[PDB]
Amino acid sequence: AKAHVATLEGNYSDIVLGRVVAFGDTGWNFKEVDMTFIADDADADSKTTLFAGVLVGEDGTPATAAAGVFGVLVDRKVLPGVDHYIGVFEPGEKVPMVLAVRGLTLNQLKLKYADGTAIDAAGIQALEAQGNQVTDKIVGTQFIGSVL
Amino acid sequence: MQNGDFQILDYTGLISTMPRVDTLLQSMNLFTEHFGRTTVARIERLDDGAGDIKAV
Repeated sequence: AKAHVATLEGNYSDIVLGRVVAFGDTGWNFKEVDMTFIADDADADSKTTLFAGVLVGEDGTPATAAAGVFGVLVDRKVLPGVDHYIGVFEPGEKVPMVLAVRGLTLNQLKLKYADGTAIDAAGIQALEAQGNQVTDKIVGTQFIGSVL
Repeated sequence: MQNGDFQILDYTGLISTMPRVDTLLQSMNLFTEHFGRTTVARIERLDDGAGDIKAV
């Protein structure tokens, strides 16, 4: 019968590795857009297909091409482990979401197109123009079986 | 209480309600009670009056 198991292996700090803190307004780095949280046709109890770290344009549509990259979805409603919002939204509803745009250090690996596929060089160049530092310098971690 | 599998929630106690139960008629104590043995009960009635006496 297998087993009922759940796993959580990620945090918010692993996507936005750091900011530039403004003195005039702490919201200088974020923009708010309206997004289709639950697909139009999916049943009310279907979980949302959005996952933290996806690249979304300024019009709320996840990017399937490098050109339509405007920001990284970092809303607190789609972070790893937050599964409560099931059936809480009418299918086809559009709900505001928070995008991070300017003045950030962004992890290369967690950025992903609408369909999970990693981002190319064109995407990196397009996103950097907003003033973000996409980096590959992550130490990582090793577990259990890896001798040290 | 936990939420999902990793978060927490605040619990705000229970809320309960019950429907009406009217006892106005019962409270007045109008009725009497008799306890017997069988399933068939009898009652008896007696009617009495008077007469118009004449002179003789």
